[PDB]
Formats: sequence, structure tokens, C-alpha cells
Amino acid sequence: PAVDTAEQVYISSLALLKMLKHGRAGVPMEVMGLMLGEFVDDYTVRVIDVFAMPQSGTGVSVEAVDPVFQAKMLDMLKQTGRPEMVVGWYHSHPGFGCWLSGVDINTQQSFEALSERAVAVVVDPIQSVKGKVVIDAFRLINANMMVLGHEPRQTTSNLGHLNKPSIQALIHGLNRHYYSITINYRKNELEQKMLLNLHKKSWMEGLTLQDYSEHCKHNESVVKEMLELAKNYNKAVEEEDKMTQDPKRHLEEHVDVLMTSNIVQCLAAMLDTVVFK
Amino acid sequence: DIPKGYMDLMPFINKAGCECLNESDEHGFDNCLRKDTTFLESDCDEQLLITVAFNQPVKLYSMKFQGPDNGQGPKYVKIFINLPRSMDFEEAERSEPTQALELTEDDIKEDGIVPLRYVKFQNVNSVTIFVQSNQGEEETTRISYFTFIGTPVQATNMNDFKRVVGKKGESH
Amino acid sequence: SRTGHTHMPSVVGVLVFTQFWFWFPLSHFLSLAYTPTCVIGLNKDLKMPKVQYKSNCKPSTFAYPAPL
Amino acid sequence: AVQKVVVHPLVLLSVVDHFNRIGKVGNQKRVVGVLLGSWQKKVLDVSNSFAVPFDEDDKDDSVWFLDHDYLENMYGMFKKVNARERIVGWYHTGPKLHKNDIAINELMKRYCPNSVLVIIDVKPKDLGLPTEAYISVEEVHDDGTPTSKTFEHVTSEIGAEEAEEVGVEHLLRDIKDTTVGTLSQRITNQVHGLKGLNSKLLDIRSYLEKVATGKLPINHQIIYQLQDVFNLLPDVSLQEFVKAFYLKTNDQMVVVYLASLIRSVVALHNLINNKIANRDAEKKEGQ
Amino acid sequence: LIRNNNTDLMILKNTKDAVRNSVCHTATVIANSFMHCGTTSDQFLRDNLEWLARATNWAKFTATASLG
Ligand SMILES: [Zn+2]
Repeated sequence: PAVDTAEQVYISSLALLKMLKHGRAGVPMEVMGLMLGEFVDDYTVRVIDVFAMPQSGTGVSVEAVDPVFQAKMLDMLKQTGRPEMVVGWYHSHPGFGCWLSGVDINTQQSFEALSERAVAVVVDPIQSVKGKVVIDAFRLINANMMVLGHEPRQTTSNLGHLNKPSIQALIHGLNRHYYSITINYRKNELEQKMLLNLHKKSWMEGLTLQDYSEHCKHNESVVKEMLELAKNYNKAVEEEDKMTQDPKRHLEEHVDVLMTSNIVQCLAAMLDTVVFK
Repeated sequence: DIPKGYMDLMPFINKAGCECLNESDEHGFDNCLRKDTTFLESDCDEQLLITVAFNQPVKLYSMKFQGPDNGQGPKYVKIFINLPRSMDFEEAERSEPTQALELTEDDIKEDGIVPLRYVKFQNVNSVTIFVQSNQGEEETTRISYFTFIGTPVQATNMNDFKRVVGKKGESH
Repeated sequence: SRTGHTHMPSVVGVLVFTQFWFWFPLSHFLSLAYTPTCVIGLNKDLKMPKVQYKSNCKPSTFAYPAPL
Repeated sequence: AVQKVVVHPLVLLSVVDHFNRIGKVGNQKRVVGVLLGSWQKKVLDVSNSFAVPFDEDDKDDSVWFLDHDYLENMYGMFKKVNARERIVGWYHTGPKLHKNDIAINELMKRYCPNSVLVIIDVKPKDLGLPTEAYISVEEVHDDGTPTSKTFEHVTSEIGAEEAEEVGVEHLLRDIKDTTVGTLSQRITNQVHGLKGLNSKLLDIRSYLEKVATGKLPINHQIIYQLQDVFNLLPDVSLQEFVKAFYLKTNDQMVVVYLASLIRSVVALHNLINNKIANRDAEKKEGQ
Repeated sequence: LIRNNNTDLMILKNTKDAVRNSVCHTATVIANSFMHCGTTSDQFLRDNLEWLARATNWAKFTATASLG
């Protein structure tokens, strides 16, 4: 048997948010938790929920699982509507990359022995600057796999080569002791709307005018800067036409900003004059 | 009967969770699980609500839920799965089933096997079966046999978590 | 085909072949889109007679690529 | 009391997930849970939640079994996980209140005297926030109308820590809206603002019609706020406002006109550059 | 196609020599399949059976379908 290079760990929206929150809720200590999910068949690992684990001093190791805690919370989740498995464990690496180091391989070996499909997800919450989420999923390579003359994981689809690995992980052996399974976040149509509500602008913000004093100051400043750019532009056009750009591009961006601001505020003003009387 | 690869889900049923609401004390739940002609009777009305629980999630291919052939047999079988709480004969009459079988005498007979929509039963821990109507119309309903045919889903049985490698002191 | 009719085996094969990005084994389906460029003469009783047709173009314009 | 309740995207997604994971296996309508968060002045910050088993009879409307033992154990576990978060109320995913709500709030007031019920509407509407927050108040009414234990609104908002913005941004990057004012987007924003104003005015009119015809009692607070709104309506026919409006409209349109002239000159310059490039190419090709 | 099977196996021999990965192994299996399509001549597979042993799992599928 082999693990295809199309396997994906579909991390749900709730799981991703919980992971990032727990990472920056305990940086620069490391944090750990379980990933309740579902092994669909052989190419899918669905991480439906994640599962914080109390900080226990011994970093993140096998002794940091606290069997009483996990058992009791799994029972309680079962009776509240989560009859889910334990597909792997996530554990943050606060700022020093997304890979594994020794104890991680030992712990993931424990999880695999429990069930040989459990992934291990690593999140770097400091490097997760807004606009880039650094999460990577991993699983081990059998000692009799790369030494017996077999590639770590077969390849039947062109899917597994659309993401390039990072040198940070290469150094620690992204391809000598463990894989890298793709993520492929799974978003419903309701979660996306509920999240859009985060920055959704109110009708008030749509229909509210801009402080006229500040608007006039902005008009004046932009028109002056545009005058300077226009003098430079005259000089540039004369010089280029004589001897045979930055002024033109800056002038274009500034004209854009002035026109958008003025038209928007003027139309808002008329709309209000009609709507509120 | 049993296509290769699928096995009867008797061994994975734990009595810790099995129950059957509205059952006559004369004929108990143990009757439906012997393959003998020992039956289960309805107590008050022409309705019944069985519930079976499995140790590890299982996949259900077919059901052998059959009764006698004297007009006292299940007619409308509503199957729900994975119920957080034991339900009542009032929710059983409106809740949308995961399956809505309407048995016929052919299925009722000893050689009748009713196949379910396999896809909706890919992870089953608890099954509640509501018999809403009898084959004809009898104040008491009777069930002669009931067993599921399917496959078990590989279990990640926590509490088995142990050090398979290394010392007992590494932290990170 | 050689008469303007859409060739169902060919279209189907090319589609399933393009679906190799997801499953390599399907790449074989392109075999369905291989029409032999042939002009086969048959005699009255559907037997194959020994004859030679003549082109009107340099052989190098339509000859096999040279054996490497 | 508490004026503001800022809910978090994790709370919202958790509620959605609870509703889905129970509705899939049954049909319960409501799903009920506890909210965990922290105070800062009179500004509640709901930053987590968890389901608590619930079951009620939709006929009797006074028989329900919110499970306080489960609540306590679950809160113990989350207290171990993170301690700067104490129970700050509850939530239920029902589009409207229910008779039980006051009794459930009385139950939860054991664990938080200042309880905030956030009715997180799973169904995605297109005009309002999905959270509406309430707090229980019993007090002798000033107008002498008989007093009963009923809810009072507490302003609600959605805000996020940076650790959650990094997630929401990534999840929504596919269908995101540029965080900059493109003129089309701004005109769209104003149209949506008019949509919303119309919706709110229709709501007010429907309520006033119901009040007038008598199907509802009169709420002096609502009448106060409405007549204050009318009080605040402005006047536009006033001369020294029409003068000022014309003055600033003209100033804005001078800026617009200068912008347009600059754009025209730049466009002509680019056209000349391209015509010269093509002329050179044609001449070189000819020679 | 049998009669006019004027194929050059030297190109495939060079490709095989250049094969290192299993992607390329199955790629060359498919390439031989194409090159011989219609031609009931499996000489490239018949004269290299050591090389048709590094394909395991979902590559033996492709090799057998290639005979097809
Ligand atoms: Zn680690």
C-alpha cells in the first residue's frame, strides 16, 4: 500500500480559527491539541473540530495528552453532537518555522500506532501575518520505506506537485522522515457569510458624508502635490522631446484619488439632500 | 444475503445502549436477536421505537428487520441515525428521517432484505427505528428479527495512547 | 470524420484524456482518438487487392521522420 | 449594566457548527450554549462559546432541560485550557425569543449575574449583523404599568483579534472586496445604504401601523426615539444652506474639472507616443 | 497498422535511460502505449522486464491498460 500524492487534510473554518487563536493564546510557549475529524476514505482527512489541551509544562509530548481530560471531553462532545474521531494532533511552533523536531516525530508515531492515518498539523502564529497562514500538515515515513527501495508516497495524479516546499522544512527533513499533505480549506456557504459580517460596512457608513473640513484639506493637499508633479511633467516632456514615467504615473494616481473622492462625496451629499427631506 | 466484504453488525452492538420504547414486558428486546421465531410486541399503540448503539462507528448496507405474516408486521419504518438524546413518539412523527422505508410483505418474509441508501449511513453510532404503521391495521405490532449488514469503520480508540518510542521525559 | 461528422469516440477520448490531471490511468483514453490516416482499396468481394496509388508531391513532404 | 457586546468570528462559526451538527442528526430548531468572554469597563468581549445539551417541549413552553452539570464540567475544562475567560451569558440559534428564555436566563444568572443572551441567527441576512444581545431587567416602571421580567437590548458588534483576522482574511480571500474605494464600489455602497434606510423605514412604519391599529401596546421608549428622529430631520429649503451647498459643490467640481483636464492631456500624450512608435515601426519595416 | 508499424524504438530507449522517477516510469509506459497504438507489437515491454518492475500499485494498472 501507499499514500497517494493527492491526499488532502480539509481543515474547516472553525478548526483553522481555533488553531490560530490557541497559537497566539500561548505564544511564546508552545500549545497542543487534538483534531477531531473523519477519515473519509484514502485521499481525505476532514478536520471538523480542534481540541485544546491544557498547558502541562512538558512542552508538547506524549505525556502532554492527559488521558482523563481527553476521554472526558470526548464523551461530553459525543453527547452534545460530536461523535467524531481523533484524526491527529496540532501543535504550534511559535515563530521558528513549520516543521517537526524529534519529540514531534515520537508523538506522531504514537498517534500513528493508535491509527496509521493521523496527520500532524503545525501552525506558526507569529509568521502568520495577516494575509498568509503558515500551516503545514505532516505524516511520517516508515523506516522500511525509503531504505527498502521505495518512494515515500506514490503519485497517480498531478495534484500533489502544485505546492512547493519551503527550505525551512527541507533543512529539518521535509522528505526524509515525513510527508507534507496539502490543506485545501473547506468552506460552506453559511460560514463565509457569517465571517463577511466581520467587516461588512453598515448602511450608515455607505450613506454618511465625509467631514467637509478634512475633505477640503485633502483636496488642497492633493492638488498642490499634483501641481508639483505637473511642473516636473512639463520639464520631463520638454526634455524628452528635445533629447529624442514617474511624473505621468504619479499624476495619474493623484487624479484618480481626487476624482473618486470628490464624486463620491458630492453624490452622497445630493442623495442625502433628497432622501432626508 | 451477505455480499462479500459486508458482515452482520451483531458483535458491535453493546447492550449498554440498546433500548426499545413501548414494548410489552412479556416479549423483550432480546427476542429480536436470535434468528429464532421469538418476537417483540408493542405495548400500547400500533407503533414502536427501537434504538441500537454500536461501540465503534459502522457502515450499514442492509437491514433484516422482519416480522410475522399475519397482518401484524411493520409497514412504515423511519430510520434516524446518531441521535444525541433518546427521542419520543412525538418527534418520531415529524422529524425528517435519514431513511423512510416502506416495507412490503416481500421484505417482511424470512427471505426479505431491505437495502438502505448506503451513502447516508457511512458513519453510524446509534440508530433509531420508528415503526409507524403495521402491515394492515393491528392494535399490536410484532417484530420477529432485526439485524444490520455492513462494515465497521476503523476506530481510533483513544485511551490506548502510549509511548511507542523514546524515553519518558522528552518535552520539546 | 472524413465527411464532417463529429467523431464521438474522439471527442470522448480527448475529454477523458484531459482528465489525467486527476487520474493518470485515464491517459490511455486518448487511444480512442487515433484514426488511421489510410486509403484502403477493396475489391468487389471485400478482399484487399494488390495495387499502388500515386501521389503528386515530393516524398520528403510526407515521409516518415528519419530514424534517429 | 453593560452597553456593548463585541462578539467574535470564532463564536459565530462555533454557533453555526453547533446548529448544523445537531440539525443534521435531528430537527431541534433551537440550539443552546454558553458564551465565554471577558469584561473591560462596560464592554463585554465574547471570545468563545460551547454547546450545552438542551431539550424543550415546543407545545407546553415551560418544560426544558438545560444541563447545568454539563455546563459546570465543560466550563471547568475550558478554564483549564484558558483562564482569562469566565461565563458571560448564553446564546441560542432561534430567530426569535421564546417563553423559556427568561427561565434559562435565571438559570444562567447563577454562573453570571450579568448575563447576556446573544440570539445568533444562523440564517444569513443581507442587511444586519447576525447577533442581537439582550439582558434581563426587572424594575418598577416609571409610568406605573404592571411590571414583569422582560429583556432589554444591549448594543452588539462584531470584532476580532488579530489572530482571528489572519484567519477570516485567508478564508474570505477568494470572494473578498478590495479594501479601497473604487468608484464603482463606493456608488455600490451608497446604493446599499439607501437599501438599508428603506428597510429600516419600512420596519418603523409597520410597527407604527400595528401600534395605531392596536395589535401591539405602545412603547414609550420607541415613541420617544421616533419623535426625536423627526426632531432631528434637517431643512434644505433654507437659503443659507442652499448657498453653502452650491458653493461647496462648485469647489468639488472645480477639482473634478482640473482632474479631467489633466487626464485628457495625459491621454493625448500617450496617443502621440503610440502613433510615433507605430510610425517608426512602419518606416523601419518599409526600409 | 501492423503492416506499416515503422516505429523507432531508439527514442524510447533514450527516454528509458533518462527515467529516474516513478512519474517518468509511468509516463514512458504511456508513451510506449501511444507509440504502438493499434500495432500489436509489445516489443518495448517484452525486451525490458526489469524496468517493468519498478512500477507498483497504480502504475501496474497503467502498464496492463497499456498492453490493452
Ligand atoms: Zn514540535
